Amino acid sequence: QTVKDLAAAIRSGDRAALPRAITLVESTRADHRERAQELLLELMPDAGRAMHVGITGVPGVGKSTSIEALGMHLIEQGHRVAVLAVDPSSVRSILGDKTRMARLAVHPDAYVRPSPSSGTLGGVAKATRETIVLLEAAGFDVVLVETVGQSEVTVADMVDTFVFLTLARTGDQLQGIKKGVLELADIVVVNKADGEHAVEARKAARELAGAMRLIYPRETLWRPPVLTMSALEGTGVAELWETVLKHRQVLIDAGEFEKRRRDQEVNWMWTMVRDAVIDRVMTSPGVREIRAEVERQVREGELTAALAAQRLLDAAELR
Amino acid sequence: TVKDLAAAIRSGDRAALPRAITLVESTRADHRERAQELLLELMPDAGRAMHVGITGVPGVGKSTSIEALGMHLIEQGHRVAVLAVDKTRMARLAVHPLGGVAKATRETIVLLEAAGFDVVLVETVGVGQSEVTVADMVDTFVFLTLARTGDQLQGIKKGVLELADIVVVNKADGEHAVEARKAARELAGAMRLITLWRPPVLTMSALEGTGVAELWETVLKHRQVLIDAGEFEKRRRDQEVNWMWTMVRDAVIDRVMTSPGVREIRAEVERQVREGELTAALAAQRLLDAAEL
Ligand SMILES: Nc1nc2c(ncn2[C@@H]2O[C@H](COP(=O)(O)OP(=O)(O)O)[C@@H](O)[C@H]2O)c(=O)[nH]1
Ligand SMILES: Nc1nc2c(ncn2[C@@H]2O[C@H](COP(=O)(O)OP(=O)(O)O)[C@@H](O)[C@H]2O)c(=O)[nH]1
Ligand SMILES: [Cl-]
Repeated sequence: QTVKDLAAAIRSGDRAALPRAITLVESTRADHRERAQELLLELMPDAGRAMHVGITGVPGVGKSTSIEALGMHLIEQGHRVAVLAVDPSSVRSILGDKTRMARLAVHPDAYVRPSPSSGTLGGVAKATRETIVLLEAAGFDVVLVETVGQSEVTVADMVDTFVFLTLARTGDQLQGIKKGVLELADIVVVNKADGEHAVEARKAARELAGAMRLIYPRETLWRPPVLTMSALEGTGVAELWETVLKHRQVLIDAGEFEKRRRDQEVNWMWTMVRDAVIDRVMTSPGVREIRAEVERQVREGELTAALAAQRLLDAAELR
Repeated sequence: TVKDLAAAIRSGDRAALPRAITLVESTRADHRERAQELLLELMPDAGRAMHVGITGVPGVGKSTSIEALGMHLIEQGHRVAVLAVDKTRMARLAVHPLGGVAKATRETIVLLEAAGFDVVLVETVGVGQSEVTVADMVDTFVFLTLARTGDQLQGIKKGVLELADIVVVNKADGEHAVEARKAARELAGAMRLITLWRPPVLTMSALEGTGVAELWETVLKHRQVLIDAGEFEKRRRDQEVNWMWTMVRDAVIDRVMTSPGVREIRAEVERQVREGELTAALAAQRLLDAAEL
């Protein structure tokens, strides 16, 4: 099949087309890499047809139950939903059932050369970002991206709205808040607000809303709302989505929605450029040979950082 | 000679530190080699001073604060430098040839330490994304803020708060005192809602002297807690390696970005990504190609 036949097969819903597209984008083989991009160029008119919503939270917070509830609610309303998991450590599919969410976790193939710059993350980010376009070409109109680590920024940069799930240990203490993640959140949810715990979840939501009113400037475009939800009982699920829709409309009204996506795309391009050159240096034979000794000398003050740096640049022969 | 200059800096000879500084500020390649020989010679002195970072938006009271701290430390017999990015007076400096200023500043800290300065305050100058660069070269990072009201702080820029080992609500004087304290408590509560060290939230009036001594006590307490957990020296040694990598990363990113071919095609390539005439992956490859590595 030509790239254009595959495009057409993905759009028309052929059993085998999406899985092959996915395997293609996952490939490290040079021809597959060339073909993957031709396919994506071909699929451009579809890029962006889905809402892109990010969902994160520490393990045990109720993320998977939340995504299931939200997914089933969106399907009842006639959406066609996929959830991509960003899984650098590969501790993570049924694509044809309109009655269920598509749940995917894409990874580059075993012949990938991991990164000193990234780790596995770079390769998974790339594959995930591209698969979003594959899903959009396939007629998915909501794409949820979830973390499974330091994957939060990577997810934030590929979505329109970033949702952070948290827990109230009590009315006065939240739980599983990693440094620097809160500031990525467009919406924060206190989940498990059910039973006797509901009242404490709400208390905790208000204190957090207060926290953010102490910090965020009063005349901003979007103050992150702080909601409560019970993924198990369905309470607040519909309202989360309403709020996600509201965030999108506020971004469109400010002339900011498309621009942001377009910005993310250019930023992503640079990150790949930056990563490739850093990797070229760091996997260099000369650097691989002398690294350990050069660090040692800086650590113990036998060498300045400046000279150590120069010596590593010299040894990289990156011309 | 480099070893003579070392000795002149250590003995406090009037002219040695300024020449040392000009040398480290040199853009010219010849002086860069000598600067590093000097620094190698001065290594046994690197680290003798406390390194304390101080930031806050313009108008928050930063200069007044540094002055009050400086005068307090001198009264106690310390010898104090403030680097912006006569033993009886505070040394106030700002070196230049962000990356270039950071480099100059980090190196000058060693020059000051070799000269017998035991406290080096590093200050953000004005508006920018310099806060990380300063955090990475100090042991304790102090963030100054203001109470707009008891219920609203002002000038808390994204991602700065998480760098703060200590947060200060300054201008807690006059009728404003009570509002400054309210604000401090609510922020402490905030951070309790959200270890080795919990960042304290203090109030202070740099203009009138109140709370200045207590800020310093707290700075000292942060250092002792780091030393007690076996983390103080390691952190400095880590910063140094990170700094080396940042210079390597910067030099290679710059080699690509300043390349003629990237200069030529950049604007057009971005345009094409923006409007979907080109994928981000191909755009990246085309920029690497244009760099002629
Ligand atoms: N009470 C209550 N329990 C929940 C809720 N959502 C999830 N849980 C439970 O908490 C545990 C972790 O949920 P899971 O969705 O696996 O969280 P994840 O690890 O963040 O995906 C499971 O036992 C869930 O059944 C909720 O809304 N209320
Ligand atoms: N009431 C009061 N006023 C202050 C205090 N510190 C500084 N100011 C005044 O507020 C202005 C702030 O300037 P400065 O202290 O240089 O802030 P910077 O730009 O961060 O250095 C000055 O014109 C001072 O006179 C303080 O602690 N209390
Ligand atoms: Cl828009």
